[PDB]
Amino acid sequence: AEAMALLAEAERKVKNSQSFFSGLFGGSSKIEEACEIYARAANMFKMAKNWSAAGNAFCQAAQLHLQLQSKHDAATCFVDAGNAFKKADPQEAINCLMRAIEIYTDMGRFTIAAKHHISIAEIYETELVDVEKAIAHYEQSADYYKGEESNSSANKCLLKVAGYAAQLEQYQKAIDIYEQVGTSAMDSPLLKYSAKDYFFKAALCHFCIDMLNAKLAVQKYEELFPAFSDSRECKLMKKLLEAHEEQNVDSYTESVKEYDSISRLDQWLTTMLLRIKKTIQGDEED
Amino acid sequence: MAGRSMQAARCPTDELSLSNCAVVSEKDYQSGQHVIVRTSPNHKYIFTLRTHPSVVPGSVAFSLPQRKWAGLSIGQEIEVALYSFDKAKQCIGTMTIEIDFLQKKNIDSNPYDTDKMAAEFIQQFNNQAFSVGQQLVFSFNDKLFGLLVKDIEAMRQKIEVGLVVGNSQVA
Repeated sequence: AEAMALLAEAERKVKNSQSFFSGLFGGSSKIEEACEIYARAANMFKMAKNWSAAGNAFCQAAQLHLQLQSKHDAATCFVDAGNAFKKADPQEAINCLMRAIEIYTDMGRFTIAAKHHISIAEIYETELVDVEKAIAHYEQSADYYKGEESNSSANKCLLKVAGYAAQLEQYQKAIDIYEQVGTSAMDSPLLKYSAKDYFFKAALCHFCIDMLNAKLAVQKYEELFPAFSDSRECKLMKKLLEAHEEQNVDSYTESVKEYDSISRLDQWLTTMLLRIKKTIQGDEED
Repeated sequence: MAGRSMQAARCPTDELSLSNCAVVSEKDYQSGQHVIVRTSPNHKYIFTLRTHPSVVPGSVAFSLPQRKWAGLSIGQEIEVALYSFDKAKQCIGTMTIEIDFLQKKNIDSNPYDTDKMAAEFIQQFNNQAFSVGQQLVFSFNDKLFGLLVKDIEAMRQKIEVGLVVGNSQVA
C-alpha cells in the first residue's frame, strides 16, 4: 500500500533480464508487471489527492508499456495521465494528450484519435488559451470525423473552427466554413431548422467586405415568412446590410438593440456586431 | 516663399486636431506662420501652422475635418507656400459660425452659454485663418462640436478669408 515502495519495485523489475534472471525466456512478461505497479501507485497517489504524483506515475507506467510492444492500452494510459494532470496542479496534460494521439493515429484508431483531438484543442483554448493551435486541431479532427461518415460530429468541430476563426479575425476563412457546413446540413431535414444561424454568421463575417458578399449569402437563403424560425437570421441581416451600405451607425446599432429583443445576442455575435459597428463609423469619418 | 513640396500626413494628438491647424515640423516652419496648400492648378486653400516634435521633416499633418474640406488624402503630394494676411483689410470683426455636435453620439439637451463659448473660441483660435465654408471642430468644456464658417466681415465688408484676432466677435 506504499506508493514509494511500488515505484521502487517497479524499477527493480523494469529492466531487460540477463544471466540467472533471464533463465530460458522472458521480456514483456516483466515490464508488464512493472506497468501494473506504477498504475497501482498512481492510483493511491490520486487516493491521497497528490494528483501531480499520480500523473507522473501514469507517465512512467505508459512509457514502460511502450517498451513492451502494446501501443493500444498504452495510449489509454497516456489518456489517464492527461485526466490526472488536467484535474491537478501541473500543466503537463497537453503533452500526454499529444503523446496519446500519435499512437491512436499511427495505430489507425482515427475514431478515438478525433474523439480526443477535440478535447485537445478544447484544452489548448480553455487552458493555454492558444487558439492558433486549437483551430488547427479542431480542423484536423473534423477531417477525421467527416471521414468516419460521422457528419454530425464533423459539423460540431467545424462550428468550433469557424466560430473561433472569426474571433481571431479570420472572417472570410470563416464564411467559407459556414457555407460548406450549410450546404452539408440541408441533406438532413433534421438540421434544416438550425441552418439559419449558419447563413447569419457567414453573412455577418466580413473580410472588410465592401459589396454584397453578405447580401448574396442572405439572398441565397430561403426564408419562409410563414416559417417563423427564420425571424432569427435574415430579416435582421437585411436591415444591417442597409445600415452598413448607408454609413449609418445608428440604424445598425438600433437594429442590434431591437433584434437583441426578439433574440438574445450571445458573446460571439456581440463581439462581431461591434466590429461591424466600427467599420461604419470609420467610414463616416473618412 | 517659392513654395516647397510636402506630403500629407495624419494629425499627431487629439489637441491639435481641435485647433484646426496644420501641424508641421520645427525643422521646416514655425508656429504662427500662415501657408497656402496647393493640390491642383485650380485648388487653393489657407491653413495655420503649429509645430510639434511628432511631425516628420518634409510633411504636413492634417485632421480628418480638414481632409473632408480641402479634399486632402493621406499620402498625396502638395505644395506649401508662406502666406501673409493683410491686417489692413482682412481682419475678422464679426464671423458667423454654424455650430453643431461633432461626435453625433454625444448630443444632449443641456443649454450652453454662448458668451462663454465666444470667449474660449478667441482664446484658442486667436491669430488664425478661417475661410467661408471651412469645416473644423470646437472643444467647449471637454465637449467636441462641429463648426462651419458661413459669413465673415472685416473690422463692414464681406471677405472670403480672414484672420481672427483678439478683438474678434463671434456669433
